[PDB]
Amino acid sequence: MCLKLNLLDHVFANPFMNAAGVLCSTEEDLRCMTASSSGALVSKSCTSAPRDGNPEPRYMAFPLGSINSMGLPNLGFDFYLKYASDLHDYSKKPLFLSISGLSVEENVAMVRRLAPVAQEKGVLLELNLSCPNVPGKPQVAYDFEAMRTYLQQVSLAYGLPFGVKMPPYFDIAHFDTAAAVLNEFPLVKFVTCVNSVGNGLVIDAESESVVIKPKQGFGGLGGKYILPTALANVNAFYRRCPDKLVFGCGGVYSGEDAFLHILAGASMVQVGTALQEEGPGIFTRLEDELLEIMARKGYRTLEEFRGRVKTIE
Amino acid sequence: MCLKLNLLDHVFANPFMNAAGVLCSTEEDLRCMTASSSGALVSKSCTSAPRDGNPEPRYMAFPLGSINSMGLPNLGFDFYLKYASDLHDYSKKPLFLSISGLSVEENVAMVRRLAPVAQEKGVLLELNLSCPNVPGKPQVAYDFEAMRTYLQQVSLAYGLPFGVKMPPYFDIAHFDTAAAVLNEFPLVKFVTCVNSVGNGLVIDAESESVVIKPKQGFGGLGGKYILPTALANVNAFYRRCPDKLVFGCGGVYSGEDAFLHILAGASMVQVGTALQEEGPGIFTRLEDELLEIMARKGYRTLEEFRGRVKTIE
Ligand SMILES: Cc1cc2nc3c(=O)[nH]c(=O)nc-3n(C[C@H](O)[C@H](O)[C@H](O)COP(=O)(O)O)c2cc1C
Ligand SMILES: Cc1cc2nc3c(=O)[nH]c(=O)nc-3n(C[C@H](O)[C@H](O)[C@H](O)COP(=O)(O)O)c2cc1C
Ligand SMILES: O=C(O)c1[nH]c(=O)[nH]c(=O)c1CCc1cccc(Cl)c1
Ligand SMILES: O=C(O)c1[nH]c(=O)[nH]c(=O)c1CCc1cccc(Cl)c1
Repeated sequence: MCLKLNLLDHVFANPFMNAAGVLCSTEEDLRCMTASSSGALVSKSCTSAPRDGNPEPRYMAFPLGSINSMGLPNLGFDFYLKYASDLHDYSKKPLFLSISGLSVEENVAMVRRLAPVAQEKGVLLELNLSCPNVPGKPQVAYDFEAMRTYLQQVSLAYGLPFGVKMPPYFDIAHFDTAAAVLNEFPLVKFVTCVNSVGNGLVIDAESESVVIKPKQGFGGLGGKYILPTALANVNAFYRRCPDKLVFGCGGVYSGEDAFLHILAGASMVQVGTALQEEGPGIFTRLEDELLEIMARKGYRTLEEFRGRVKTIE
Repeated sequence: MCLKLNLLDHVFANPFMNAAGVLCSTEEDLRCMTASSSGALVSKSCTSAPRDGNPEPRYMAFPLGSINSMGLPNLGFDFYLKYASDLHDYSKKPLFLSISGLSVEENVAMVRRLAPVAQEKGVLLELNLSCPNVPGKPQVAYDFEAMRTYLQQVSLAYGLPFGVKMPPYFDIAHFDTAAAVLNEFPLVKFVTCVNSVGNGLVIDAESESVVIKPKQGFGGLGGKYILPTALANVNAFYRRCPDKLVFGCGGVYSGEDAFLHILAGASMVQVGTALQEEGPGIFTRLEDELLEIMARKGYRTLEEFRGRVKTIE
């Protein structure tokens, strides 16, 4: 019994990977994720130029999850591209590269350069549709016309199958509109649901203070807080995008959590907060625990139950 | 050292009250809330006509919170207006009446008839804007033009101070726009943040099934899941609406949780899920717990620390 699967013309030993931004910023990080038992890895969302990010403290974790306002610190696109083209050992597992330019033109410039490497080496693109706040306009994935422009421009520039990292939605009309946008683009072959739940606020009762420095303490939430939100977004897009894969992210700490994401529709399962907190050991645990639940249920494959969450009649 | 507040021309023994929908649908429920140690109570959001609501199961609770798609079951406006006009004992505590018409005209019809009772008896209106409008459009408060129309029409029809119940927002642009809309309406004297986090999905691993019947298992989340989201919305509206009160709702299980809401800016503090699960005894516990945190810190009144959350550097 093994968890190997095939997606996007690649073979995966198991459905687990890191979530973008966690354990994936530096060469050291990417080597550590490669050496882990994860089925794949994704690089830190990048910009054309390197970024320092926001002042520290910018990430904190707690028993129920995490809050962050990192500010997109990254080593820049040239580094990640080099890692993809020269350094990654593809014999060990697939690599996804996350891009998050601050305008459409920046995304286009990056993807034009990634394309040949994607062709030659098989690196996969995850386009992050979330960015630092600009006063006066919403995040791109929350502005449907902007989203359509980004996907039109990236599709043209890139020309090859890619995926999109989505923020959570909370309204059924929004799910319908967003999915319809995504389904206009045949090159969008996977959708990753979800990014952090935006602009939460954690306060420490003893100090009477917020816990992160940027944005007056406001930052995205991950971990246990967000599992039902994540499951709902996975399932909503799984139902609406039958010609795409859905990758689940949010609130995975256990094989059971992964099992729920898969039941909701997830093909790959990404781990953020829990990986940040436990380290890359977590992947062997998650695999063991998912296999144990499959065995207790009599499931031999992921396909037997992916998307098969039951509704009440 | 005391929990007393004086706001909206009423006196409150303490800041605690039920959240709309919990322990407030029937005369029995309102009598129970009145007999409790809470500082106030709110009646179940109503429509002009009585509603049975959605099929059961439609609420479920778990260690980290709750999910619901109740479908607005209620006894109809005339019953809650009779309770306000004829049955409530205002010498025990203040009463809020929540309305949640399914169109602007239904809201207008109710408020026109509420107004004389509000003027004579002092019942306070909470208008629910985290509510459906046209199916396939977002809920009212996620549609800023609709929201503006509702507030214009209700301000004209009612002509007295009222408050609004808001869904959570997740994007700074939304906080900015929503607050700006609210600030167009001088009669909006309080803003209650937040309603449930919309369209989550809880799945039970053993049965491989969603846990509520309506909407294929999708429903609004309350409880421990949503505290940091609640705190963020309280503080965001507190900062942006300096001429209004903010009432906090979401994730209150303890005096400490309430202290965080108040630090964020809350005047009143509403209790949903935890009240549903524990019952009205919770209010003595929350009062004792909040008084003990105040004693330890040397605070004598709520105003000493309301809105006084600290930011970093
Ligand atoms: C420290 C930190 C940095 C992150 N950076 C990014 C990023 O660069 N790109 C991205 O798509 N998401 C990023 N995220 C979001 C995560 O990929 C993931 O969507 C989110 O944390 C929810 O998953 P979780 O509940 O497992 O943490 C970041 C998350 C954290 C905690
Ligand atoms: C069973 C149930 C019914 C509710 N009905 C309403 C309602 O009629 N009107 C409304 O404004 N909010 C309603 N809500 C939302 C709550 O008032 C509250 O905003 C939400 O549950 C978050 O608070 P909590 O974390 O304390 O549960 C309901 C919540 C629950 C759990
Ligand atoms: O680097 C980040 O702060 C980050 N954190 C996340 O949880 N998700 C992300 O996608 C990112 C990068 C993009 C981004 C999104 C929103 C705010 C900021 Cl400061 C940065
Ligand atoms: O009665 C409800 O489902 C409900 N539940 C909540 O958590 N908050 C609410 O504001 C309400 C009432 C509004 C509402 C929400 C969803 C469907 C319908 Cl028909 C009406």
